[PDB]
Amino acid sequence: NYPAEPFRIKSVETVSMIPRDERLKKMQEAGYNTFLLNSKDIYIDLLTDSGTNAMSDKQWAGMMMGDEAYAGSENFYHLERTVQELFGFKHIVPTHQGRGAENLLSQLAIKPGQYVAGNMYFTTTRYHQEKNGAVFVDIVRDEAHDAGLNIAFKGDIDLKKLQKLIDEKGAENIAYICLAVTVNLAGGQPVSMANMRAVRELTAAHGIKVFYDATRCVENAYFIKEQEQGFENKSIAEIVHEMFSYADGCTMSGKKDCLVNIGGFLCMNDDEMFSSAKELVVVYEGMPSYGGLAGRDMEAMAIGLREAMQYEYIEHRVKQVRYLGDKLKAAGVPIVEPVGGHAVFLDARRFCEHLTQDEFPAQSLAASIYVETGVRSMERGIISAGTGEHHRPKLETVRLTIPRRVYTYAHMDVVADGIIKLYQHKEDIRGLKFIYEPKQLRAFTARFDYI
Amino acid sequence: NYPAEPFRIKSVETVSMIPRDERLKKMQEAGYNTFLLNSKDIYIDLLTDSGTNAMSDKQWAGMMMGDEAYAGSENFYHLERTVQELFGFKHIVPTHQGRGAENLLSQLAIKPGQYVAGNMYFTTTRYHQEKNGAVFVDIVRDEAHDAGLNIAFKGDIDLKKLQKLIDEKGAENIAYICLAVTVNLAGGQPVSMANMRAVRELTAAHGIKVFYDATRCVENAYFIKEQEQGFENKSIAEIVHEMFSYADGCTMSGKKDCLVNIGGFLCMNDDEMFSSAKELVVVYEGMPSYGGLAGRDMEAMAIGLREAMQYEYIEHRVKQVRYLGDKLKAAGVPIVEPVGGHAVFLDARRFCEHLTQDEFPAQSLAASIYVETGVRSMERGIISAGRNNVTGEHHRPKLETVRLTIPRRVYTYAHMDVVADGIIKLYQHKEDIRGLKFIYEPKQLRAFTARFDYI
Amino acid sequence: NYPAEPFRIKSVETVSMIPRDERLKKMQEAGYNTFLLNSKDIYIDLLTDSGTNAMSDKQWAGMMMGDEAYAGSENFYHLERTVQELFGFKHIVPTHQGRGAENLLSQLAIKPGQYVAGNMYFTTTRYHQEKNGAVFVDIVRDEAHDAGLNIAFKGDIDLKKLQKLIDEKGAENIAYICLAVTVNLAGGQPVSMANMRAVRELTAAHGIKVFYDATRCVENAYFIKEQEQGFENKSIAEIVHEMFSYADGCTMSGKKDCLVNIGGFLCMNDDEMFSSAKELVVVYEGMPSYGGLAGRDMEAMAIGLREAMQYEYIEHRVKQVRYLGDKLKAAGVPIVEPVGGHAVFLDARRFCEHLTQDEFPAQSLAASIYVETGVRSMERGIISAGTGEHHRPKLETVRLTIPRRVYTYAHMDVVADGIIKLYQHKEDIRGLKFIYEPKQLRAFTARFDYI
Amino acid sequence: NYPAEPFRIKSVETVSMIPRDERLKKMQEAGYNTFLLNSKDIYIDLLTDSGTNAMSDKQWAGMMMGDEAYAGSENFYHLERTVQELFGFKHIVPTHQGRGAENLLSQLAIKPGQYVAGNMYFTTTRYHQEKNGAVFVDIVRDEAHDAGLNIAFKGDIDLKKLQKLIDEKGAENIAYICLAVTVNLAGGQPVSMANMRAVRELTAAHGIKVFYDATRCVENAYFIKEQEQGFENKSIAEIVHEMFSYADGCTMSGKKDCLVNIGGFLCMNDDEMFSSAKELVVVYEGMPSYGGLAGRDMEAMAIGLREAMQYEYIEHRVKQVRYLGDKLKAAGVPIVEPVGGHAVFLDARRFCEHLTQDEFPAQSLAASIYVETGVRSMERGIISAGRNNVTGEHHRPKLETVRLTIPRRVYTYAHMDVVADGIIKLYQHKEDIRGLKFIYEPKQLRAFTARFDYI
Ligand SMILES: CC1=C(O)/C(=C\N=C(/Cc2ccccc2)C(=O)O)C(COP(=O)(O)O)=CN1
Ligand SMILES: CC1=C(O)/C(=C\N=C(/Cc2ccccc2)C(=O)O)C(COP(=O)(O)O)=CN1
Ligand SMILES: Cc1ncc(COP(=O)(O)O)c(/C=N/[C@@H](Cc2ccccc2)C(=O)O)c1O
Ligand SMILES: Cc1ncc(COP(=O)(O)O)c(/C=N/[C@@H](Cc2ccccc2)C(=O)O)c1O
Ligand SMILES: [K+]
Ligand SMILES: [K+]
Ligand SMILES: [K+]
Ligand SMILES: [K+]
Repeated sequence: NYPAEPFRIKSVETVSMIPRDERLKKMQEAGYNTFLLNSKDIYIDLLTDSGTNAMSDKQWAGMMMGDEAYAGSENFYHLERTVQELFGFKHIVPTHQGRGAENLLSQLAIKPGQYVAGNMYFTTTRYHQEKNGAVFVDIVRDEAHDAGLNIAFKGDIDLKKLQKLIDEKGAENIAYICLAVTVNLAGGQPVSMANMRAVRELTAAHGIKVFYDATRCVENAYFIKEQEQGFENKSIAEIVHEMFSYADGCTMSGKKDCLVNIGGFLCMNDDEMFSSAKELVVVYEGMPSYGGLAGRDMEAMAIGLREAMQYEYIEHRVKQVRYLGDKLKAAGVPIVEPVGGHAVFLDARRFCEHLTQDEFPAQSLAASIYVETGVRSMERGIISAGTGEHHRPKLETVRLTIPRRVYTYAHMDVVADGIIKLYQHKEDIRGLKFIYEPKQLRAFTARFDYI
Repeated sequence: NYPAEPFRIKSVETVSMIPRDERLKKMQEAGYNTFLLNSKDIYIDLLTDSGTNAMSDKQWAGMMMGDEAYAGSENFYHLERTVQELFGFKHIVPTHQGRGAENLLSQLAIKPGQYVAGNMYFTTTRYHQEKNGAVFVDIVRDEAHDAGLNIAFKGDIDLKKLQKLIDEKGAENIAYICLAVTVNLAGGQPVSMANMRAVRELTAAHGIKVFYDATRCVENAYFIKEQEQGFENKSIAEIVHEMFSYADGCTMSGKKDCLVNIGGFLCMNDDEMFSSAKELVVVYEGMPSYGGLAGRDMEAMAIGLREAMQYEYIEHRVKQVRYLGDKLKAAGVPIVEPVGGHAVFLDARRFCEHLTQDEFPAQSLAASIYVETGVRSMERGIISAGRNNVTGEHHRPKLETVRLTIPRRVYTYAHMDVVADGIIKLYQHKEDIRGLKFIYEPKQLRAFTARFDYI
Repeated sequence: NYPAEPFRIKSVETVSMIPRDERLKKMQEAGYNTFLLNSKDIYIDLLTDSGTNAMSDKQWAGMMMGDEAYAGSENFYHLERTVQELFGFKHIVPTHQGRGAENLLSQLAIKPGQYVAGNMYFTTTRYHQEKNGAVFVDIVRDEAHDAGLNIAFKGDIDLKKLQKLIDEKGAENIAYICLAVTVNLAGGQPVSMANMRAVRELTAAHGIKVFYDATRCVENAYFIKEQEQGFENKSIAEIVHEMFSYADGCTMSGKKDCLVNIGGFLCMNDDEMFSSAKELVVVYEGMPSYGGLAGRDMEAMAIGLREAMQYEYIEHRVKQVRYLGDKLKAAGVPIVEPVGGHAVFLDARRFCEHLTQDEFPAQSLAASIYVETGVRSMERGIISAGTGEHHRPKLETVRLTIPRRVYTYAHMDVVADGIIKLYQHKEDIRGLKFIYEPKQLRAFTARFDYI
Repeated sequence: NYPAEPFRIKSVETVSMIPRDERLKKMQEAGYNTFLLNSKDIYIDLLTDSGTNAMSDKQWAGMMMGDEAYAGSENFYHLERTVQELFGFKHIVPTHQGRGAENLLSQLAIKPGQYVAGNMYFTTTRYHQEKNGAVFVDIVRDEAHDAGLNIAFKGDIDLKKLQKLIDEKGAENIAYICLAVTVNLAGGQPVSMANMRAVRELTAAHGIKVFYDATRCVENAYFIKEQEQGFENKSIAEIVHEMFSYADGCTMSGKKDCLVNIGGFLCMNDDEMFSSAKELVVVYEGMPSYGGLAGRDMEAMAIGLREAMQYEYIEHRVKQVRYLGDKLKAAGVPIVEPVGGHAVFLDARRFCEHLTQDEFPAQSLAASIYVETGVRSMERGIISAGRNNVTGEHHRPKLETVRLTIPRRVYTYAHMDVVADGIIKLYQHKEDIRGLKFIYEPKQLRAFTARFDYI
């Protein structure tokens, strides 16, 4: 059902609990953009699950044993040994976070004319691919773009779409396949092991490389153990190890499923690409022996990755998010289904049907959510999407992203009860109008006002 | 109505979570005594709320700023300034925990042969009083001894009983009145402000001193704000300050409402007694500048005491315990009422009516609770009562209970549901619970080391 | 010679560096009593080596793994296993510090008429002995009371004095022998292994118990390895284990050679006395599973005791103190000889020969030391000693007590150079006059003024 | 004259301290390359002063108060307020370390084909400049290239060389002047305030921007207070603020003079460039609210930067390095002069005159230094210079040196004596030092992974 936290609270973080009238003032000062809210003014911060996790006592013990040597740090040897043991890859290069590893991989495996195809995309990953002269091709199955379609493993790659790309464009013009686990843009949807095995079968026949975006791979591994038949007797670690056996490398953001506040790494099996990675990491991140991370942070990441393999931890992590989604779904609140491993996405298109998409319903829904409850959420609709056009995506959603081991079921009830009350008078949600807008990346800095 | 935690989780503590068949092995290795269980084998440890609290990020920041000087530590000045500000007492002496401060007070304010009267007693406090030649007299009102009587402020002192003591026994023969907030032995029951004022009024008329046992004074202050009329507009800090304005001093166990894992102190307003307190703390605890505590621990206690004054914290603290008690009461599980500020007491006599008290139902109920849920609780019945010194029979108490003591800021409502659901399932087939028989029994304090086996 | 610190600095403590004119004001506000100085106003705090030590990264890692359970804490099992391994005793009871263990032992092994004899005494130890109705008898050899006599192992017990006590008073009237390692009052002087072996031989023949005051036992073990023939091939741990094989138990203040800021314990081999110790620790310290200590503090003490067995640590610890004494002795400054393991004692009797003992030379020397350098020292002459008399001891000294791993050789040079300059114009040191004096323990609270 | 540490040791780091015969084994396993040594096998690690510093108790207290929010973290506001207060710049963007900020600045202020001129260069800074289509021009005064010339402020820019560049190359074709304080490649040599003012005067007349490489700016500020007339009455903070008043921005590696183990930031006054900086930091470092750093690390850097402004700290920092250099110079050991703010450079060409540069004397000297003392140092000569891209021969530099880089607040004078005494003993029989020959050599960056064997 909904198991209790498989841990005790070792230490707590003090938070401000300003009343509604105070929160309304803070939201007005922030231009009705949740990205501009001060952390000190937020009760429950569901903006992202990236780097906001709570570490364990064992991780903080490693923090006291930081070997800050520039080369040969014991923390690096611990992290290297851990990733090689759990992921199975031959070579590891630490980076300060995920997009640092993406910067490395995109410069190492992309020729300025090749194609990169994957199960949807992420902002930072696609930028570095296109920065290095690649053209992105989405080969996820079409069901992944249907927010309400409740089917299992929506992140699976359409093998027919991949076969079409290899035929129409040729394998020589395909840089690599970028398989993401889980698929963040589809709502945190998992990829099945049979899909990873089938993708590896087709790519290996044409000499195409496969690189994983593994930031939420542990959450993906739980869905395999829970819903894919034949993996019920397999541990999380066994599933994680089998997942990466169908890849030539991976980029990892430790800030997610490694249960840390900073850190990432790049993995690969090819010796020659590892040599070029060590030469390139020096100018962007640092030495291959620390890669832009303090020694204590490599230690915390090595310990956190091993803690993520505990079944009871990852079961509670996913089922806490599912509890929030189930409570909203039972009250009639429209959400993306099925609930992903790391967040619940409110479908602002259905939530705010009385508002047009030019009126920023997701942004206005996120602003109202904070004022009524003190809960911060991230707009993931047209504004995040960015001639002189608006650019309209199918998904006008508000993301309630759950940090790991930070909040309780009672905190989820505060989020649910407030959204449910807000939904009961959803007609009151007003539209927004732009005040100041940069280019490139406007979701972070734009300001709005009620219409 | 059961608020969410007024804080986030900064860091977590790893637990093993062994399955039921493994927990049965651990319980058998522990002789069916929860006191002999290893901490590493316990999912939810409700043995005590003493020193088991979770500290805040600000407290751990103070832990990094420990001034470990033997004298004149800045951490002591911060603790001294904090207690003088919040409690109002003139002089402070730190101790390593509560019973260290009780050892000092009992030697400073008791002449051999005098009487000490209080709203019931505690084990360590009464020992140091009687060790120094005092005779304890219970002056709590009779309603406190009714486990099922659900009334407010059961810890209040019966003013007539105190008046009777002053009349039958000379006031010169009364060492002091020991007012405890809350009253742990009655189930964590609070004392009203009107009672503390009346006690201060009566004792001041006869020159009698009043010293508070304030280990859970903050929980007591919340009950005043919630249930005593006239205090709804007053903050927790204002209530705490008014409480101690009716006392000449106090002994504090910081391990409770100061939100720390170690620490205590002794307070008083009398200059002459403070001089003797500084001379006596040297031989038992340490210098008056640290009193058996590391500097970082005085800092954490100074910060934690100020954090306890937050209304939202203490409201959630009390209502989390109340949530556990209400869920048990709604399922028909017999508990001591009303629910105290820090624990829920299962009535093991009614829970295990098919067992006699010679069969240790509370001890057997605690063992089954761990096996079914991984929750450790404390037996508070015949085993804890011990044996009589001369006749060598069982000290048979009216209360055969199992104490579910909640550490502060450590567990969630979901953890309380684990405790409730397991006890409720165990209660639905309570007839299966077997009795226990001694297989090893020490000479004194038997709850800690005794071993048992099923009958 | 004088080896470098066998460790690196992991973290530093910020200290105030007020000028001389500021320090003079602070000293006047403190009534010229170094005990009343604020820690924030002191550059180098040499008041005591008790609880002022710097812990290691491994100890602070254990601090993050505090098992704060009331019973069955893993930290207790670590501490118990460590002491049983290194000391060899069968039973251990943790206490909040040394005088807590002394309170326990004195109530368990003293009948209100028996004698307690030891190599000199300490204030807290002798109080609890006399509190429980014992009469103290000093059986240290007479050479220990000669501050200038530079001989080895001045802390040895005079076997003839012990034989005289057993004959004149009988073994039935002797509670136990209290052997202290090292002897703090004699200047931190060590006890030889042959002495501990000979004492055990004589006491066992008469059924007398031997209990060690082992607060500085590791420093004692180094002197055995350095100066007693036959122990040069033996490690510190082997020497420590052999030392306690000649004792029935011990009281330990972890605040000394366990490299912690709080903590102690009581050891013994007798099962029946251990049962009574567990009953008595409950009313004074706490449960036998934590004994008035947080779980993290038991962990830090278990780790610190194992770190103390490293030869390079304890060699540098002793030789840093010796460096201070050698630099003062080479300049003509009168000190207690030989230099002990934990402190250097300035002989204020020779330092201030132009002042009488009624003028508190040690107290006035300590006050002047702070004003000129910002160094705090402890007066250990007549004032510490306390009819209506003054009570005159042979030793009018000023103790420069060195915390472990806290200061460097450069800090010792600041102490030495300032004392040497002060000694060159020692005639300027003025006498003191009492302003306010309590009874029982007057060194802590008394105030003075210049004459 | 060599002051004592202006602080106490709060906590220590455990070291192994293996004997000489064991260290020889470790050095052979590392192919006689100090870069391949394990940190656990090193007594004194003088490889770099970057990110190896010891933090204070106040910094570790801030580490416990990490606000790990993705946006609007209080730690960012503290860092932003601190840099704006101490440096005077209008806008701040955090980065994970210095070369992250250099990556941003090079893409923001360089159009392809422009010139970048500075007082010598650094490896990472020059790479990002040339990666973005710039041509580097050295405008340091000629005295900086004389290793033995003991003069003050060798890092000053030759104003005539800058005037010549503006004349021969149009000012529109000059991206910016990159003024580094201190100059690491010249041995950590400082830049005078009069030079920074003259550079600002000349560049402002032609509309040219000036950006500082300020990683060791605090050490530079001490040299101004110590050796430049007119600044003896000014505090370190006042000097730092005046230095940056002659710049339009800066790139900072907090891993140096901010007393942290990770962190950096990018500063500027131009509003338009700051808008582009926030857009570019997202794809490389992270949000402008954390920029690739944990919240606790921004807090530690904010606290450490304020601690670096203490005169007594930075005086001891510089004079501890000077103590090592003076002890070597007094024994006849050849070093680069004057001693820089952060390291001492051994002249391995003179130290090992019996060896040719093809025999890697600096690499062989570093290996012997570790075997005799357990001290790791960095080879800074022919091996670090690498090979030419086309012809494939050795890049032969004038400086064949061994760098003894001192982390801040990590070691004592006794540790410096260990370094000096071992090098002095090694110098007394320097003829025994053998040459090295390649047994494994990578394709690029060979100092890190290459292996050697004795000839
Ligand atoms: C699937 C996947 C991710 O979700 C991911 C980061 N997610 C993020 C962080 C983010 C990044 C950009 C704008 C807003 C928020 C999330 O808020 O969801 C990265 C980058 O890793 P990094 O942030 O550690 O560099 C790679 N792949
Ligand atoms: C040999 C020996 C000791 O030296 C010792 C403490 N020394 C102390 C501490 C102290 C105690 C009383 C007055 C002043 C200073 C020292 O400053 O030198 C204790 C008590 O242990 P505790 O302080 O941990 O209770 C037992 N034996
Ligand atoms: C009202 C009151 N006053 C003083 C003290 C002593 O303070 P301290 O010395 O413990 O800090 C306590 C201790 N309460 C704990 C711990 C305990 C104590 C004895 C036996 C078992 C467990 C419990 O109630 O379980 C107390 O409740
Ligand atoms: C003046 C100056 N400006 C910028 C940076 C980059 O900053 P960051 O990215 O390192 O934080 C540095 C790095 N200095 C270190 C570390 C190092 C760097 C390259 C090779 C080996 C070692 C050293 O000098 O040894 C620097 O000195
Ligand atoms: K973070
Ligand atoms: K505790
Ligand atoms: K201390
Ligand atoms: K580092």
